[PDB]
Amino acid sequence: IAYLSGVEGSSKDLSCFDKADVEELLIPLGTQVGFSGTDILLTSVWPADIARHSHNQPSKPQPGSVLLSKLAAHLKPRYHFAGLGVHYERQPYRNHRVLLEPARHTTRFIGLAAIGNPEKQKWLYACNVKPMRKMEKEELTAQPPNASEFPYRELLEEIAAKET
Amino acid sequence: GSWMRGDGNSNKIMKMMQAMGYKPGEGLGAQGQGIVEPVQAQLRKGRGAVGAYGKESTATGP
Amino acid sequence: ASVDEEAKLKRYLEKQARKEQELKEKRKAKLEKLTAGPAKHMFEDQDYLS
Amino acid sequence: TQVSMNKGNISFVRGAGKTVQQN
Amino acid sequence: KIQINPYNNQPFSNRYWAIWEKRSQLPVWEYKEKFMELLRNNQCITLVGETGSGKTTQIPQWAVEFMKQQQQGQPPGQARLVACTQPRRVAAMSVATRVAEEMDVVLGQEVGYSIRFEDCISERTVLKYCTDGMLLREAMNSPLLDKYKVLILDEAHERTLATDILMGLIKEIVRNRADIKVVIMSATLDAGKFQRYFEDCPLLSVPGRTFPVEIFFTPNAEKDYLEAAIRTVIQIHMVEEVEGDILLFLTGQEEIEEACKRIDREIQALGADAGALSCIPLYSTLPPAAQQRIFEPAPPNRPNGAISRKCVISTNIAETSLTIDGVVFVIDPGFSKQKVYNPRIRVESLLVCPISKASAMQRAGRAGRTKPGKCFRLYTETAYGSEMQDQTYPEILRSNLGSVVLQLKKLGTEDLVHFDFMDPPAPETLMRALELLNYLQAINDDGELTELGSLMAEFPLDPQLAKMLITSTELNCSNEILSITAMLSVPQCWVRPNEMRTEADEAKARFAHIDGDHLTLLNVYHSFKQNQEDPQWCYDNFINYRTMKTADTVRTQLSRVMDKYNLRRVSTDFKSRDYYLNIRKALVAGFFMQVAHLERSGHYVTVKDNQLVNLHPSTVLDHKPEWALYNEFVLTTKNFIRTVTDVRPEWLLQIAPQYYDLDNFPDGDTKRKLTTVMQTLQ
Repeated sequence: IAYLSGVEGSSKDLSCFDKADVEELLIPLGTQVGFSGTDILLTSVWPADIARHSHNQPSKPQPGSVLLSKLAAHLKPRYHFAGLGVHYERQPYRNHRVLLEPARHTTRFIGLAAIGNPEKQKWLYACNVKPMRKMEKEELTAQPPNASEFPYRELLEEIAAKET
Repeated sequence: GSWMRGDGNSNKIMKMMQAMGYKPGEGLGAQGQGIVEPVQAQLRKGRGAVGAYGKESTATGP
Repeated sequence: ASVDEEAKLKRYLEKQARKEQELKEKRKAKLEKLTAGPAKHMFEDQDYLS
Repeated sequence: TQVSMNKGNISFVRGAGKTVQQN
Repeated sequence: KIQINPYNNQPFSNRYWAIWEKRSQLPVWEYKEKFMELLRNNQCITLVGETGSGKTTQIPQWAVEFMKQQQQGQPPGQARLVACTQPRRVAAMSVATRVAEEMDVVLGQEVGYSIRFEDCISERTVLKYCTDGMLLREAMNSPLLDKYKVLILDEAHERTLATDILMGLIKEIVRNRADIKVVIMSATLDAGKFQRYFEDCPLLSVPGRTFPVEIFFTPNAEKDYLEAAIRTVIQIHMVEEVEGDILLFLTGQEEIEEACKRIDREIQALGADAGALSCIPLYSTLPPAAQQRIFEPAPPNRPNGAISRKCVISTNIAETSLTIDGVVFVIDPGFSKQKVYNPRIRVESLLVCPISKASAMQRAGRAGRTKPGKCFRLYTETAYGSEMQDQTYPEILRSNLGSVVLQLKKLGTEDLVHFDFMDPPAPETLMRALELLNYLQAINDDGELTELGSLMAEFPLDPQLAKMLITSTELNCSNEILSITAMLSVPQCWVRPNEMRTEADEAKARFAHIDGDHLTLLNVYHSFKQNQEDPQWCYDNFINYRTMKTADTVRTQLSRVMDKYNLRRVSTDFKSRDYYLNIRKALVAGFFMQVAHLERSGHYVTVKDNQLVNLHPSTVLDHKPEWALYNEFVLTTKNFIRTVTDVRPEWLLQIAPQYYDLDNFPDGDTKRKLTTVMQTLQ
């Protein structure tokens, strides 16, 4: 698993993360036990807007983290649990353009609610995982039906244009 | 315009739109909501898809 | 001149690039055109037809 | 080859999906 | 629990309960109680609901109960019906068969259909499916639709000439017969223009698709769409891991037969690794056996796991009413051929034109019937919003109104210039229509239907043809002319698979009569009769077996029509000198306006309108006749006059006296030729 705690910010407080934090989280790009990437991702805040190209929309027009998009944007994680603000099962998304390049494993993002939220029940998500050290491509990557295009594809090109 | 008038019979055919009472230049329909240039159609330039022949489509009314 | 020669060289190379599919097609186009041979004549001798 | 680009229509402002099959 | 079937007094059969469960899960079902209230409260309703929303099957059934409840506690009064129109014959049948199951009664008995050439009613029928033209065919005898209580004009989006006429008269009916309910259904989301038109009638929106669909665009605008479409097909075949067939929309046979060939080339290059792709053309004039392929299932795929797929390449026939199962990839280049009839020059066109904001949806909506799916449009999203118009024109803003004006005159519309069309025809077209009818003696100069005209309306034909056929009975050639009528009222019977063009054209030559395409069709019809109507003989000679069996049906119907008005079927003796002479004269009686002459420049110009035309290369003529009678002025790559016929100019002056009256003519070559002939005849 990979994890980054806190809210995107420039302060050296334990409650905030910044570009440098995401970068040194991102640091192990070589194949450390063959390592391509993680099964699960735990963050507080939402990325820069999951709602783009989503087959449903979340109940609130949430803004969210440009940076954590970047960390997903190569982590390509099987799952992304995001705290704060609202429940939301976003339906899946692919990790490439379609038709241009071979299939690769799809993420699903899952927003959770607060305990005692004014709607009650949904805040707890009960689920299986199975790992990318024992799963294989003919099970790991076969595009599960509801798959959408990559939500940060557009913004990566925009955010790259200044920053990288 | 009936760019078609001459003929001894040409003139009756308007005069039926005058006996059923047109108001020339105007708008076939009922309240009156007509078109008044019949729908026209030109050669596409070839095969570029829905745009790079420069806004020259043959449709003129939803 | 450096701008013009860079463009001209590029356009020389781009015409030379994939100089085979066009040539093989244009050879193919010519070949099939000749072999198709007789088009219908549809003569006009209307006074004979009268 | 051809460059894909998306533009999809929204279904609903809603809150569930794949998880029963994802589980 | 034993419920009794109210229609036949039976217990509802064991099958019904199972079906009942599934139909309860159709989206429209929740609205059932809600619909009845509206129907009880209002005279007109507009209803809208996407495909798969169950409208067509549930709504007419709910109409039936509402009729019954209105008979409960009244005496059993005069038998009244609920009508449901359906734009296409295949749809009117496929609905009824399902709906005769759902109501657990025998088809044709309480639940029926009434399409062309087949009536499935009985005196116990309450709910009648009919094609749109048949509800137009009934009104012409009974203007207030007297048998009907609840009408239901389905699939309004298709805006067919039958439907546009109906709507106006039916709103006229909504005056007068102030007891009859109308429920206009549309399957497209359309911008409530229906809601206005019918006096702000209540609009009911019902959602209900089966699966969601993904939409895609190219970011740049490719300049050669067929190269793109072909390239797109290959790309999908190689990269998509989901099983499914590709449905590519092209413009027509010149392309769907090219696209098959070129896609076969690249799959023969990709060799053993790639799965087998099977390319199936599909256009409306393929013979039955070639159509039937689309039902074929895919290979079992290659052993390496490469997905084999079927690629159906099709005109807009795959957009509506034809339901191709198994499609999960739609490639939409965004074009269709659209007829547009230019009333100034009588040029009927067939150009490649951009589809509409609706049509784009309907093409995409093919995906998402069996599982979620993807639609790839070869145009850019900005292109979509700003060049494609929002809905494609109705039929009425596009076609010749001869057939329609005569129908409206028979229905007792005198006031055509105030007729309440939802989207009125162009002023210039109607002026051709009245002018067409006025030469033909259909209408007198004060515009009343003349005796000859009223008979012309009775034939399921175009006005020109009806004038031919009637006039053929006084020339002693009606049995021969009846067939040349029948063949021209069905979609053309020549088959030409481009893999076999030379052999198929050789078959066409063997039929060919010397004097043109109209005698060539009579030769074709006779040859079909001589061979006991054996399907095989149709095949090897490249004649659609659908067209001829449709054609022979049309002929039988027209015979029945002739008998009811005492038009004797006759023939000239085959031994006589007059036999092939009397045939050509009858043609000239009725297509006398649509005649060309061969100017000294080597081109034809059409009589009076000086429009420059060429013999359409399909003609079995081997000569340019000096005066050419033609049935269809076509724009494709050039103006082409199709179905060309040699006529002799003496016939033109004798048989069609009004139009070729010399004193009116535009001064030019046409006049110069005609003048000399009249002096010669005198």
